[PDB]
Amino acid sequence: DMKTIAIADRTGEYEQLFKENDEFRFVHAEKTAEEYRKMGADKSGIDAVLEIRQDLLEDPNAVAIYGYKQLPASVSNHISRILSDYLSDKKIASYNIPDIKQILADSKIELSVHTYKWSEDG
Amino acid sequence: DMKTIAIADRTGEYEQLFKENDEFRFVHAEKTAEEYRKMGADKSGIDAVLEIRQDLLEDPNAVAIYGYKQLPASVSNHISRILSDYLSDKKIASYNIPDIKQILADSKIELSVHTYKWSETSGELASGIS
Ligand SMILES: [Mg+2]
Repeated sequence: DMKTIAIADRTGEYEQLFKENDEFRFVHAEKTAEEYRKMGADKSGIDAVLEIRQDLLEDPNAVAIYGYKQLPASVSNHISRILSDYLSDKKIASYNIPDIKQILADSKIELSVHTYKWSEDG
Repeated sequence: DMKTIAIADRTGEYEQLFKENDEFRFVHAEKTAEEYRKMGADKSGIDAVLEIRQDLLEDPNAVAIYGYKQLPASVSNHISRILSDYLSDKKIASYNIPDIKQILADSKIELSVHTYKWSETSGELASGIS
């Protein structure tokens, strides 16, 4: 069902990328990972915390997710794809072509494909 | 418990993007979305159809996902980003920049976030050394 993930993003660069869907609620971390750990899931109201210490192009090992339980792969797959898209944009945006930022912005396409449940036939 | 999504792409451009995917089970649509609807989930063996009706650069709205049940937002999330990154890159590659395909490929970051359970006894004997 819906999972709640607290985010402790020390950089403030990445926390804005996480939107509140049906499967996922992202909230700002107010306790440390150890404080969440000790309080337990009943009391914290979270399933896991996303911890990011520093610019992930500088050190990609500086991000981790901790949860009370082993989390389904979808959790980290969704967060990883959100971070990977952003970091790929940032790296191409660093490239030494004088108008790369215009080119990237002009070329940017961001679909939100509509998903529907078919009408029932039964 | 991967969902199976049949791809009905009228353009022939986009199925190649889904051959290497680690979240969903993509297959080629052999029937239309409406036929899969009518035959129902037990007959068809799929959960959803990604339907692409036009080049998404000419008409980005010309795509939709249908399922028998409500699908998690993750399915559209994932599919939308894969298509978006492709179309963005296709447009970037049309500018006059030498080796742009190589550069685009080299600039992709694939971060897989390490995920841990915090460590934390009745039927399990302790060590004999303690
Ligand atoms: Mg075309």
